[PDB]
Order: sequence, then C-alpha cells, then structure tokens
Amino acid sequence: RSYGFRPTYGVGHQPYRVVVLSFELLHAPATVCGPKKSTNLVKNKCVNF
Amino acid sequence: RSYGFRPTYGVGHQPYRVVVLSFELLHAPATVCGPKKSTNLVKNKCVNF
Repeated sequence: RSYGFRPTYGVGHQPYRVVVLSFELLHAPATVCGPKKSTNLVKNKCVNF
Repeated sequence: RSYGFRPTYGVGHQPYRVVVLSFELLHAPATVCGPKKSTNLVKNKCVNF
C-alpha cells in the first residue's frame, strides 16, 4: 500500500528517517574502534591494562 | 461533561472505537473453541493427546 505523504498533514503521519545499528559482539578480531590514543606497554609492574 | 468531536480537529482528540474482550480462564466446561478439526482416539499407545 502506498502512502499519502502530504506535506500539509499533521504529526499523525509525519514520516521520519530511521537507522538501525546492530552491533556485532563476539570474541573475534576487532576492526572498528573508538577514538582513543595508544600508549607504551609497561612490564613487570602492576598496571591497569 | 461533553466532547468537542470536531472532524476538522487534529489527532489530539480524534475518538477511536475500542473493543475489550475478557477471556475466561478456569477449569470449567468449554463452549467457545478455535477453528480446529478433531481426530480419533488411540488406546494402549504413547500418543500426545
């Protein structure tokens, strides 16, 4: 069935753009990552890795 | 108090028809049933009655 996308219609049938993100969570090599900066590893010292 | 059921009014106060059905659930003889066809019973056999 088609839609009556009339610009004069009220909020009763005002269309919106919609995006669905299905994040993939599993134990696998990671490709996409957030915006952080790497540092230097520290050996033989208690660190919050 | 009455209502301003104006057809030119927006979706703010557009009345709807509502039908409420209250199913009755108890261990009592059943009168209303779904659209399924009965079968013939089997004796002395493991059967999902």
